[PDB]
Amino acid sequence: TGIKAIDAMTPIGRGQRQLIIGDRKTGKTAVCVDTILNQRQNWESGDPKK
Amino acid sequence: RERDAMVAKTLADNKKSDEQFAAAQADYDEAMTEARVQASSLRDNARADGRKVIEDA
Amino acid sequence: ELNVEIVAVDRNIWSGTAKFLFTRTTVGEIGILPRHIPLVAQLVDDAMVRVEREGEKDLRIAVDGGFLSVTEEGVSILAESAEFESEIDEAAAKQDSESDDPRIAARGRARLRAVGAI
Amino acid sequence: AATLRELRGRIRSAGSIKKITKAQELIATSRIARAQARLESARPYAFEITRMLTTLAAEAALDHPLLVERPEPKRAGVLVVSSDRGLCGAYNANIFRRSEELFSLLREAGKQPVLYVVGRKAQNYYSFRNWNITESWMGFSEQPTYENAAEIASTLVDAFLLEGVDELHIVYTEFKSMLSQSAEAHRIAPMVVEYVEEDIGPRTLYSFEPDATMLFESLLPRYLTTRVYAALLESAASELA
Amino acid sequence: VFYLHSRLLERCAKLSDDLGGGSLTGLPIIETKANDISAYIPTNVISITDGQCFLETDLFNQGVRPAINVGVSVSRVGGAAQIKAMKEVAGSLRLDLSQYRELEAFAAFASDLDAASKAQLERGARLVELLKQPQSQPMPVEEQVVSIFLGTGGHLDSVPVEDVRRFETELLDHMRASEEEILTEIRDSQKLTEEAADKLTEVIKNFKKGFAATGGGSVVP
Amino acid sequence: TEVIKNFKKGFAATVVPDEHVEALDEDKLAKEAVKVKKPAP
Amino acid sequence: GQCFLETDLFNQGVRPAINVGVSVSRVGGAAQIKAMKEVAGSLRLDLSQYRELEAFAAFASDLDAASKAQLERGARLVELLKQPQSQPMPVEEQVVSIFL
Amino acid sequence: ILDPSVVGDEHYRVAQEVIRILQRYKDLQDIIAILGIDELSEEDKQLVNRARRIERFLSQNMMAAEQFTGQPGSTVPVKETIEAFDRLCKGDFDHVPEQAFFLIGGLDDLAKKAESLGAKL
Amino acid sequence: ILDPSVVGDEHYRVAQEVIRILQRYKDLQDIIAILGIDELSEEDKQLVNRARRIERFLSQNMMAAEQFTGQPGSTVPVKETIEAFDRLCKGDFDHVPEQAFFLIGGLDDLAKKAESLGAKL
Amino acid sequence: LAEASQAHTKALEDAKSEAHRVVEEARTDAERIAEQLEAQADVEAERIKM
Ligand SMILES: Nc1ncnc2c1ncn2[C@@H]1O[C@H](COP(=O)(O)OP(=O)(O)OP(=O)(O)O)[C@@H](O)[C@H]1O
Ligand SMILES: [Mg+2]
Repeated sequence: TGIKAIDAMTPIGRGQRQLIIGDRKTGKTAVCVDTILNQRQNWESGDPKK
Repeated sequence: RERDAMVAKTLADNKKSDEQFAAAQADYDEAMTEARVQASSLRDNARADGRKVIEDA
Repeated sequence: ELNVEIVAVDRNIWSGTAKFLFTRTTVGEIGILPRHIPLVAQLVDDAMVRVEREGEKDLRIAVDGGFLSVTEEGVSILAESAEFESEIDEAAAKQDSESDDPRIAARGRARLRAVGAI
Repeated sequence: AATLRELRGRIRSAGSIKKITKAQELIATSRIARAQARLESARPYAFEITRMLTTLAAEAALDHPLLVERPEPKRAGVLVVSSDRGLCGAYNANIFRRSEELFSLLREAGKQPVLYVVGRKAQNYYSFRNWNITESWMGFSEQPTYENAAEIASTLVDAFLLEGVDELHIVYTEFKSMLSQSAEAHRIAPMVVEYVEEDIGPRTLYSFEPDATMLFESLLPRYLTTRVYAALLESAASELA
Repeated sequence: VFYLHSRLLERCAKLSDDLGGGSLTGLPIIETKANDISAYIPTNVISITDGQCFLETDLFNQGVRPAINVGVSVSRVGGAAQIKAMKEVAGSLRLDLSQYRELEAFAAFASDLDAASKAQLERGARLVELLKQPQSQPMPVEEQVVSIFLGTGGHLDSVPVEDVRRFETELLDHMRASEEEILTEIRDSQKLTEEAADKLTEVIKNFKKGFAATGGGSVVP
Repeated sequence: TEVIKNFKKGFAATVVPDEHVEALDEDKLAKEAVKVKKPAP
Repeated sequence: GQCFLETDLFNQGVRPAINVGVSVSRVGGAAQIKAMKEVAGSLRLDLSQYRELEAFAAFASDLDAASKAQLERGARLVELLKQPQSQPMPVEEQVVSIFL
Repeated sequence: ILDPSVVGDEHYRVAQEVIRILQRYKDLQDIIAILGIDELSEEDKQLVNRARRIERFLSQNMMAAEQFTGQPGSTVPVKETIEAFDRLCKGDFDHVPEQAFFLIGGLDDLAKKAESLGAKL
Repeated sequence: ILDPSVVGDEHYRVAQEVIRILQRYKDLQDIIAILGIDELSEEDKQLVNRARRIERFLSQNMMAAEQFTGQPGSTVPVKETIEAFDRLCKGDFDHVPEQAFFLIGGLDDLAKKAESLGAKL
Repeated sequence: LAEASQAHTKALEDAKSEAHRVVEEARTDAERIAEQLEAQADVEAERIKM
C-alpha cells in the first residue's frame, strides 16, 4: 500500500480483503488512493506478475 | 621568592593546560557544528529554488 | 590506629581508619592519636578536620556545626554540613567568607581552611 | 437517545481517571522507597547526638529553660505537620483529629494553643475555622531538608524561650513497619529528665571542653532540631504510603 | 444485506495455479458514526473481511496521520503478506508500540521509572513519529524497510522526537542519491542480509554526523 | 452612582467553632526525655 | 428562543431556575428599553463564561487575580438574579439592579 | 482546501498546531474536572493555559451579533489570523489573562482589551 | 466442573492454589514492568519465580507439533498433573532454570530436561 | 602545557579541515538536488502538455 503503518502492522496480501473503517474525514479515501498510486512502479515494470 | 613563583607557575601551568585541553574538544565541536549548520543552510536553499522552479515551470 | 566516623544530619560523611585526627574545638586546637581519654567538645564555627592515614594523603573536611566525641571506640564527629577538600571551589568559598551573614561567613572560612588558604 | 452518549462520555472519563490513579500509585510506591531511604539515612546522627546528650547530662546542671517545666503554664505552641498535595487519604484528616484532641487536652489544663502549621492542607483546615496561625511553612512536605527543620525548630524555640509559649508540641504522622501510618502528638519542650540507671559501674571519666554545662546548652536546641527533622521525615514517608 | 456484502466480498480471491494464479484484492470502505463499530453494517463487514484498519478522529487531531489505531487494527493473513526484510524489521514493532501505550501515563515521571521503562518510552515516541506519512506520498517497500530499520534498530534514539520525520526524509533522500545499492538489492533479494545491514549502519552513522537537529544539538550517539 | 455610594456608606453586613472533641488521653501524648544515668529518682 | 428551567438549579436555590448557558432570546436587545440594553449588554455571555470558569476552577489550588475577580463578580451576579415567586420588579428597578 | 498546496505551509501548520492543542485540552478536561489542574505536568499546564487562550481567541464579535451584545463587529485578515495564532501557539501571550481574548478582533483589539485589564502584549 | 464433587478434593485444591499464585503474579506484573523486579520484596520475588515456573509448565509438547519438530506429543494423566503442580506449588523446582519447563510432559520429562541444563530434582 | 597547546592547535586545524571536507559534500549534494529538481521540471511540464 505504500503506507508504513499498514505495510508494517496490518499487511495486505494479493487476494485478501482489508476493510478500511472510520468515522468521517479520518483518511480512508486517502489510504485507498495512496494504495492505488503505489502500483505505479509495478505497472512501469511491464511484468504481468507484478 | 623564585622557588615560590616556580611552584605557583607550575600550578597555573597545569590548570591552564587542562583548560586548553578541554577547549580543544570545545572549539572542535564548535567549528564542526558551525560547518554542519552551514551545510544544512545549503540543501534547503537548493530545495527552496527547486520548489520555486518546479512551480513556475 | 583509631576509627573515624564523621556523620552529618542526613548522611555519613566519612568513615575509616586513621593515625591522627587534627581539629579545633571551641577551647583550642586538638589532635587525637589512637588511644586517647574520652572527651566531648564542640568544634569552632569555621572548623576543618584533617585526617591522616598511613599510606594515603591527608583528608581535609570543612565541617559546619560539628561536635567531637572521643571514646574507646574512636572519634565520632557530628556535623550539620561537611565538604571534602576536593569538592570545594575556592571562588565561592572566598566570596562567601566576606559575607555579612555570620554562619555563612563561617562556612566560607571553613571551606577556605579546607582548600588550603588561610 | 443522548443517554448512551453521556454514558460513553462518563466511561471514557472514568478510564482517564483510572489510568491517572494507577500511575500515581506506582509513582507513590517508588517515592515511598526513596523516603524510607532518607529516614534510615538520617537515623545515625540522631542516635549519636542522643548518646552525646546523655553523656553531657550525666555531669551537667539540669536547669536549662528547655529542661524545667514552668509553673503558670499559659500557652503551648503546637506544630501541625500536614502535606502540601492532596491525593492522600485520611492522612491530613487524621492529623487534624489528633491536633483537635491535643487542643482539647490543652484547654483542659488552662493552656492556650498557639498554632504553627507545616503544609497547605493544615493552612486550609485552620483558616476555614478562623484559627490564628502564627507561622506557616510550605513546599517541603514530600522532601524535607534539615534546613527547613532548623528554621522551624529555631522559630519554635525562640517562641518558647520568650509572644511566648510555655510548652511545645508536634502533631505528625509516625511511620512504622510500612504498615502503620499513625498520627501522634509529641511534647518536645520542656523535656523531662529521666534517670535510667548507673548501668556500667565505675568507668573512665569523660573530659569536657570547656565544661559539661556549656556543651549541654549548645546541644539542647540541636537535639530539638534533630527531633523536628526526624518528625518531618517520618511524616513524609507516611504521606507517601 | 449480509448476503449482499458477503456475496460481493467473497469474489475477491487468490486463484490456484491451475486457474491461472490471478488475484483480486478488496479494500472495502465503511464509515461509522461516533466510532460505533457495533452497528449493523460495520459488524457485517468486519465479520466478512480478513482484516481491519480502524481510523480515529482523535488520532487524526493529535497529528497521527494516517490515523490508524495500530492497537486494534489487525490482518489475519499477517506475516504471510510481507517480504522477509519487512517481516524482520517490523517484528519488534507491535510489542514496542503496545509497551509505549501502556507507559504513556508515566511520561512526566521518567526519573521515577526503570531505565528499561524510560528506554521503552523514548523508543515508542520515536516509533509513533516514524509511522507518520504525508498524503499522496506512498513509499516503495525497500524505503519502508530502511525506515523501520532506522526505528527499531535504535538509530533514532539519539534524534529528537520532533526531528524524526525530517531525519528519515533526509536519510532516504541521501540513500536514493548516494547509496542506491542497498535499496536495489533489498528490492531484488526481498531480504536484508548482514552485509546490507552493515553498510546501512555505516551510512546512517555518516548521515548522523552530517545531520543537524532543530535544537542545534548533534544526533551523534 | 452617587446614591449607591452614599447608601454603601450606611450599609451593615451580617471565632473558632467548638468541634466537640474529647480530650486526648495524657498517656498517649509522648514526652521527649533526656535519659540521664545518675541515681536520683 | 427558550428559557430552560432545571431542577438541579432550582434545588440549589437559583430561582428562577433558568440555565443561562443554554437559554437565549433570538430577538435580543431589540426587545429591551435602551437603559436595560445598555446595562445588561453582555450579561448572558458573562454568566456563561462565569459558569464555565466555576466548573473549570472547582479544584484549583490557586488562581490569578483576574480569574478570582471573575468568580466573585459572577457569584454576586448569580445571587442578584434570584427572585421570589409573584414578586415582580418594574423595568427601572431592574435597570438599577443590573447597574448595581 | 485546508491543504499545504492551497493555503500554504504556515497556514496549514498553524491550523494543525491549534487543532492538536485543542485536542489535548479536550483529552485533559476530565482529569481537570475530577483531579484538578494541579495533578498535571508542567507541559500539560502550559498546554491547558494556551488552549484556553486559543479557544477564547477563536471567538469573535460578529457584525450580525451586535443586536445581541451591543458591541460592533470586527473583520480580521487571514494573515493577521495566522500570525496571531502562531504567536498563541508558541506562547507569546501566556501572561495575558484568559479574558481579553474573548469576543475581540485581531492583535490590536487584543492589546487594547489586555491593557483595559492591566496587561501588556 | 472444576468442583470438589466432580474432580475430587486434591484436584480442586491444587488447581485453586495454582490459580491463586498466577493471579498474584498477574497483580505484581505491572509493578515489575514499570518499576523493576529489583524493587520487589523477597517473598514477592520468590512467588514471581515460582509463578513463572508454573506458567511455563502449563505449556506442553503437542501432537500437532510432531510435523515440524519430529518428537511425539505428551499425554499426561490427571494424577501426574495434580502431583506435578502440587510439587511446583510447594517449591520443589525453584532451583531449576526456567527453560527446563518449556514444552514438556509430566515429571519424567521435566527431570530429563532439567539434567540436560545441569539441574537435579 | 606544551603538549596541550600543540594538541589544541592540531585539533583546531583538523577541525577546520573537516569543516571544509563536510561543506564540500554539502555543496555537492546541493547541486545534485537542484539537478533532480530541474529534472522533475520537464516531466511535470510534459505531464500537463500531454
Ligand atoms: N496521511 C495524511 N496526512 C495529512 N493529511 C491527510 C492524510 N490523509 C488524509 N488527510 C486529509 O484529511 C482530509 C480528509 O481525508 P479523506 O477525505 O481522505 O477522508 P475520508 O475517509 O474520505 O472522509 P470522507 O469520505 O468523509 O470525506 C483530506 O482533506 C486530506 O487532506
Ligand atoms: Mg472519502
